Amino acid sequence: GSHSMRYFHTSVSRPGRGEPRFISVGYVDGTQFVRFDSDAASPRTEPRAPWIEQEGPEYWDRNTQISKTNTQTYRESLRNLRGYYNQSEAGSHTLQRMYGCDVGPDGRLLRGHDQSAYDGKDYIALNEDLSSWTAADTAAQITQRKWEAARVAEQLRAYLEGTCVEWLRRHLENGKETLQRADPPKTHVTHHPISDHEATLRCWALGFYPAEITLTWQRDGEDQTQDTELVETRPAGDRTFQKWAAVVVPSGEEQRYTCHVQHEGLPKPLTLRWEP
Amino acid sequence: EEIEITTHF
Amino acid sequence: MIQRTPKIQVYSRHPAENGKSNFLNCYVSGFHPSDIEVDLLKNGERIEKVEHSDLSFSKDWSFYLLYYTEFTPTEKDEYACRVNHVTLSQPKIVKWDRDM
Repeated sequence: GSHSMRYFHTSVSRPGRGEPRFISVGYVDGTQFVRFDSDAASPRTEPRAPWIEQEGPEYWDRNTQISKTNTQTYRESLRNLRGYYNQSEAGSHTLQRMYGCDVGPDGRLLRGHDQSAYDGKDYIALNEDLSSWTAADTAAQITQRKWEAARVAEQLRAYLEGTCVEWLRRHLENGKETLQRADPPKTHVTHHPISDHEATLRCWALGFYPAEITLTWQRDGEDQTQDTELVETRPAGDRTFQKWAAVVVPSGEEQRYTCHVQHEGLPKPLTLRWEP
Repeated sequence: EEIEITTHF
Repeated sequence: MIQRTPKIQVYSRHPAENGKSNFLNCYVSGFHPSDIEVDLLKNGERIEKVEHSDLSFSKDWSFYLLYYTEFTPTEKDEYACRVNHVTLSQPKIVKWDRDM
């Protein structure tokens, strides 16, 4: 299928409690493979998936130096942002950035990403052209002018079209037995009486990878989107994910309801019913 | 590999 | 500023079978800011040495964490997750229910 590398940067100021924590985590699709945390006793880029451990010391030293430098960079950026919004040195604030690349089944660049947010609100984003910016407000326009003067978009374009894709392809090969393996959901329907008048039918998808899935109920072949309770896809802790969808049905009408499942690991889409 | 950003916000 | 209160799900890694060791998960998501306090409870008391995932975030910038610990479900033992966040005036307790 298609694949992505993405890095997720979070920096959080905490006045009176030291300097802002910086954490970077790296993902290929739904699999975390590295972390860096300035609050670790000995901050270092560390492996978080088995396939990355074979990288040599040069990889770990170089990514650690980048993160130690980004740490100071994001701390100075937080000071600048506080000024751009006329905020007090009193409060805590958050700077988030995500960047990386998507490739298709042929390993070819689909698109690149570089987006930032301040206090949970979108702040500035590299456009899909990897050459121009979208700023959310007059503060982000200051950043945009600064990044235009320093040719940041050109640096990002070179990284995203080169380094990023080259390393994503490398990771996909080194971890092909997991990263390029789709695990299908194990599916079943349970029945939970509510009253004499109705019961819950719950359609389960367990143990699947990656997290992308479609899970719906139909009544007489008509989608029940508005009447379905659909929990967020949730991690099991063994790399796989879980999800369920539930509908409330009148007693005796259970056979009018069908659960439909689509996922990359399935030979074909599934249709399930309550089997009493 | 990560990218190194040296220009501040 | 604008803040977001956490979603909470409590569930097992594997299908619950009484007397069989398993893992108890508490998944908190959708929250901002990132500071959050999460406890796993066994019969109302705090389980020690709970582990958790590295802080990351979703496309909408909201944070998510997975807290987890080994546990052996039984018919009588009650399990739960207790969450506190700046958006909450009181800690939120969500009981583990093997049907969800």
